Parts: sequence; C-alpha cells; structure tokens
Amino acid sequence: DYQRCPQCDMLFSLPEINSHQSAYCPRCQAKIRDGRDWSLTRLAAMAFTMLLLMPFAWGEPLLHIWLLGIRIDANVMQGIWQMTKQGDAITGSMVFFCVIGAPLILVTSIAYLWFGNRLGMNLRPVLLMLERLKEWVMLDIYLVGIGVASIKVQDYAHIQAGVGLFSFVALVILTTVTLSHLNVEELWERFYPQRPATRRDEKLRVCLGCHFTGYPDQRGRCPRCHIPLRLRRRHSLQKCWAALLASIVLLLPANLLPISIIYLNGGRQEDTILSGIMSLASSNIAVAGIVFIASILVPFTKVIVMFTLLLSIHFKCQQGLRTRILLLRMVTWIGRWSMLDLFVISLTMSLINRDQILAFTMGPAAFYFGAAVILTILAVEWLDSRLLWDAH
Amino acid sequence: SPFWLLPFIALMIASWLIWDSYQDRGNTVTIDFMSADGIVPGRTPVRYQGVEVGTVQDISLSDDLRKIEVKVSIKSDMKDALREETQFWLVTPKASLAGVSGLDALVGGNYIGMMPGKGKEQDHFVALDTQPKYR
Amino acid sequence: SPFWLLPFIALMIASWLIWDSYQDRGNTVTIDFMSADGIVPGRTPVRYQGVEVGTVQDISLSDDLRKIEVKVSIKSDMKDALREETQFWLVTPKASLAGVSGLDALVGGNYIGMMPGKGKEQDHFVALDTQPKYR
Amino acid sequence: FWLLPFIALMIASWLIWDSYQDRGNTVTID
Amino acid sequence: ETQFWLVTPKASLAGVSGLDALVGGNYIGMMPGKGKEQDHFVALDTQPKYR
Amino acid sequence: LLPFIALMIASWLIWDSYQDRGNTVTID
Ligand SMILES: [Zn+2]
Ligand SMILES: [Zn+2]
Repeated sequence: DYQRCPQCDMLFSLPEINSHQSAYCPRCQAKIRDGRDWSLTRLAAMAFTMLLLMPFAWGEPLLHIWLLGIRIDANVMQGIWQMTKQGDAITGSMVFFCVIGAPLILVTSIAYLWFGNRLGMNLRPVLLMLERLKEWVMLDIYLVGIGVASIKVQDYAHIQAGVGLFSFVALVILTTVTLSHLNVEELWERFYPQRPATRRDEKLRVCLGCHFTGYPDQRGRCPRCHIPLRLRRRHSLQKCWAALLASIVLLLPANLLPISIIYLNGGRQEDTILSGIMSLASSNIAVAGIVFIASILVPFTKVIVMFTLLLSIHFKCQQGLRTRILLLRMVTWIGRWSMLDLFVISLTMSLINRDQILAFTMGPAAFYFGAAVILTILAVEWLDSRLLWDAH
Repeated sequence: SPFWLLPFIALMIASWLIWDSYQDRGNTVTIDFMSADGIVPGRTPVRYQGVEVGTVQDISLSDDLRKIEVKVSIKSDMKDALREETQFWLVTPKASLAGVSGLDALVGGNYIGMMPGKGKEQDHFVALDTQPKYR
Repeated sequence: SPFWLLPFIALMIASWLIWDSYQDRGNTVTIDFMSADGIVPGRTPVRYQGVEVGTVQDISLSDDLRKIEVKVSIKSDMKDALREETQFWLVTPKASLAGVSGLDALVGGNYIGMMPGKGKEQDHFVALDTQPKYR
Repeated sequence: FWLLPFIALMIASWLIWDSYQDRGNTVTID
Repeated sequence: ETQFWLVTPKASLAGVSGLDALVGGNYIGMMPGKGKEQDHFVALDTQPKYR
Repeated sequence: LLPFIALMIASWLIWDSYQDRGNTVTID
C-alpha cells in the first residue's frame, strides 16, 4: 500500500497493481514491484520439465565437427572437464557455476520452497538466494558463445547441428521465460504476509534482501527476513572500493599473460587477448567487433564508471546526478555479458582437439579475466545508489 | 549470515572439482633424461603398449650436469605395479633404414615408453638411450 | 572489513606474477648472426639439449654491416651458468643434397641451440655457422 | 497456459524414449 | 566367430598400406563368421585374408 | 563512454600505424 524506494529513498504510496504492466518509482523511475503473473505451481512445473530436459541438453553433443577427416562430438561437460584436467580447476568451476550449476540451484530452490510449503521448514535464505541467482543464471550468454565459436570455426572445419543443440535451445527458452515471469516480492508476501503503513511516516527503512519497507523490531532485524535492517549497507563504500581495486589489479594479468595457446603443426602460438583480437580483426572482423566490445570494452568501461562514481561520492559533486544513475543502471545491465570470452574459449578448446596439428588450449590468463569480471560484478552489485542520492 | 549460502555452494563445487583433479593426479616420479627433445611440460603422455597412463608435469635441469629431471604424475593403477625394474624411453619421430619408425609418434608428439620387470621398489630412474627388446 | 582482504590477495598474486615474469625473462643477451633465416621476433626458442630455456625478444641490424643483433631473454637457472665460453647456433630445416638432417627443426620451426663451457663471463656472443660436436 | 509445459514434457518424453530405444551393447576385446 | 583387428598407420618397407588409418587415426577392423555367441574376444596380430 | 573509448581505440590504432609507416617503393 505504501513503500520507500531502495535506490533514492523516495517515500510514496503504491497503488494496486494488475497483471498488465508494473510500478516504478516517481523520482528515479526504477523497477520496484511486480504483480500476479505465474504461480508457484507453474514455477514447479517449469522446474520439473527443466530437470527432465537438462541432462539431455548437457550430455548430448551440441554440434558435430569434421576436422581433418576426424568427427568430434563436444559439449559443455566435455569443455569443462578439459578445463579441469588441463589444470585450471577454478576457471572450470566458475564456468560450470555460470552455465550448468546455476539452473541446478534454481530448480533445487524451487523444489525446496515447494517441500517447505508441504512440510513446514524454514524458507528465508532460499528466497534471498533465488532473488540474487538471476544475475548468475546465464544460458543465453552461452548460446551466444556457441554461435560465435561456430562462426569462428566454420572456416577451419565442417560444422553440423547436433541433437543436443535443440534441447539446449529449448532449455534456454524455458529458463528465460521462467526467470522473466518469476516474481520474488509476490513470493515473499505470499509465504510471510506483513502489513502496510499509514502512507506517511518518514521513519520506514527498506530491506535490501526482500524489498520490504517498515520498522525494525527490538532486535534490529527485518520483520520479513532474519537479517539486520539498516539505513544503508554496513560497508558499501569499502566493499565497492576493495572490489574495484581487486578488479583493476587483476585486469593487468588478463591482458599481459597469454589467453590462448594454439599448437599448430607442433609449434605453439601463445597469444594474448590483444593478439587474438588483432588476428580476428584481420580475418573475421565482423565477429571480432562483438568479441572486442564484449571482452575488453565492457570491463574497462565498468572500471572507469565505478571509479568516477566513487570519485564523485568522495568529492560530493552535484552536477550530473541525473546521468550517473543511468550510467550505473547501464553498467549493471551490461556487466553480465563480460563472461562471453570464457564460454567461447571453452567451446573452442572442446571442439578443436587434434593431437598435434591443431590443439587449442586456454592459457594462464582466463582465470584472472574471470576473477576480474566476477569482482567488478560484485562491486557494481554492492554499490548503493542511495549514497549517490545523499551526496547532495 | 544468510547471504553466505550461494558463495558456500560455489566454494563447495569448486573444491569438489579441485578434489577430483587431485584424486586423478597420481604420484610424482623423477626420471633422468640425456636429451628431452620434444617433451612438453604441459602435455606429454606416458604410455604402456600405447595406452596413456602417466603425464609429464615438471621439467628441470640437474644444475647443468647434462641430465634433465622429468617429474611425471602416474595413476594409482600403474602405481600398484610400479617397481624397481621399470624402464622408460623417449619415443621421437626419428627415421630409420628399411622402413620408417614411430609414425604414431610423429602424429602424437614425442613421448615416453615404459616397461616393468621384477624389481623391489624405486622412485628415481635413469632413461635408456634407445628402446630395448622386450619380447 | 573482511572484504578488504580480496584486493590484497590479488595484489600479492600480481607481485608473484611479476617475480615469475622477471625470472622467466631473466636477462638480455646479444648475439651476432650472419643470417637469421627464420627467427621470429615474438616466439623463437633457445634450447639446451632440446629443453626450451631462452626466448628471442628483439631483432635488429648492425647498421647494415652484414650482422644481425638478436636480443634473447634467458632465465636465471641458465644465467647462473652463462659464461664466456657459451656457443649458440641456428638450427634450420636445411634439406640439401649432402645432408637432410633437421627434421625436428622442420616440425617445430627454427630455434637456437646452446652449449656452455668453463669461461668467466660475457653478455655479447657471436653465433657459430653450424652445430659443433660437444661429446 | 499449461500447453507450453505440456509440450515441453512431451518433447522430454520423446527424447528419453529415443535415447532408450537405440543404445548399443558393450563388448570386451583383449 | 567374430574377429577384430587394430588398423594402424604402418608404413614399413614391405608394406605402406594404411593411408585411411593415417588420415583418421588408428582404428579397429572387424569380420564376422558363423559362430554361436561370445562377448570376450582376443585381437589378431594382423589383418587376415577374408575373400 | 562507449564513443570516447572507441575514439581512444581509433587514435591508438592510428598512432600505431603512423609510428611504423616507412616509405612506399614501387617494384616491377
Ligand atoms: Zn527511486
Ligand atoms: Zn527483509
């Protein structure tokens, strides 16, 4: 009935919301609430059909490659297993968590919520994990990666669409529609109903875990979930600065150390991101452009945007507040797509696997690249725009 | 804290993969080579009758005493029969008279052939010059 | 704050990487070549008994005096024994009528073989025409 | 509607049946 | 009576056959006959004549 | 900004091209 914006602390009465459209903050125009849409039974049915479809969308080969008279069948599991067997277990695990593990966690969370309704078990942290797992469930990014890799290796060998590609595309569509029609605030209010306020109190706080506006209890925790309720984050600026510095430090090895080692006819190329993007611009510039803008343009843009936002916070500048929030939203929207390079190199090293004529391997820089991407994503997520609004 | 759930799952699955790789690694065996012509420190198979078992992990020099220390990780199924009379040799794409030799070696790179016998135990061996007759 | 520990760990990992790079590209050595047929300025191994140690980093000409100045980065383990009597030669895939040796060079491109002795110290060497006998 | 999950279930059943139909047998050679 | 053999890219002086094996890597050739049933076989040394 | 980064990349490419451009020689 009445809420406060989690981004600019605008205290406003929220009218009743139908299934059509949604609501937004009057000041900053931020997505605040959703209504109606699908139900928990439909979510459980989607989780069940995903559980049925995922093993046959993963184990089955995505596409068949005829290279040098040899037919090779490859898939996500083969790529990740090759990554772990080479020695880059952390890169293999992060790719696995991004691609395969995150839908598994989503299905497990849906089943856990259903069984909690059936039995009576606690369901508080599972809802927070479900809310924050949408940024990490990435299958369309892997679809773009396999498309890019197929276009890249179209000239090297012969590519035929496999049976597993159709199931993978169906899984991508199902996960996309389920995540788009999955509502977390509705689930929170259904599972743990609460009460609204008198539309004007000027003493309400917004929980950053469940988007509930209200008064903290005598223990200082949120009434809806068992986390403390504060005005802002505890150490938002310190966490953002630490993650930004870590990503800045780790970006240098990702570009200096070689990213791809190509054994051609017994000789290794050992080329970094810059050399690879230069060769790809020389050969197949059409996909080199998207690879460039998704591999090196996005991370540095995010780094400089976060650095300028923190400098504006320190300086208490009040000139471009209308544009800084838009830039932050754009960075939040675009930072998820920086993981395309890891998926592309995983699929290419799974496909091109000749013994000595053509052996593509991932060098000791993709770990630093992925760590930098994860750290800058965490920095963007941990940055609190209410500090930007209070800088005035 | 409730927010420590998803990072816990990520750390658990990462440690599971690391533990799987460590279990599949094996034991380290040191071999002295006179000349490692094409042993890649990253990928070099160690085969018994052509079946890949071991993998070269480390390459170093014995303080420039004309000997190359090669550390190879060997699986447990071969460790159970790894004995003192175990012989290793380097298969390279050399050409010989009256027909060529090692065409599979030419296709798949320089590698190390091995042959066990009836010794007691040893972890430090010296490679032979050529492939011996084994019958 | 516990989250402030992550950039420190990243920084110390980067410092270890800087140390590793300084060890791998240990020191620059200048060699005079009469003809560098296939030395790539980016990737050209310098091997002792086939074990890659050095890497060619720079190529220039001695103001067109029929000599090529090749700067090679050599690791510290070889720098510790890099002495005045150190010989270098260019292994190429020569396939002339008299000799057809050099199949390893044909497979892996062109590289630089090295052999030390019992000199005092030197940083500027001149490459030999062919591979000398070393026993 | 439930038509989309019904179609997904039908496709999953079809691919499971296809997988179970044509699995080969294991033969051991020395 | 099912026979299996390993086709490899042998290029000895006497015989240079095996170009298909050289192109597509080492493989296993097979030849059946008129036996009853078996699941455990022993490979032959070379490829036998089958007519 | 994306346009600023693209302009910087184009300027870097132009500088790299101009640093080692040499001279054009015609051979029959
Ligand atoms: Zn707002
Ligand atoms: Zn809450």
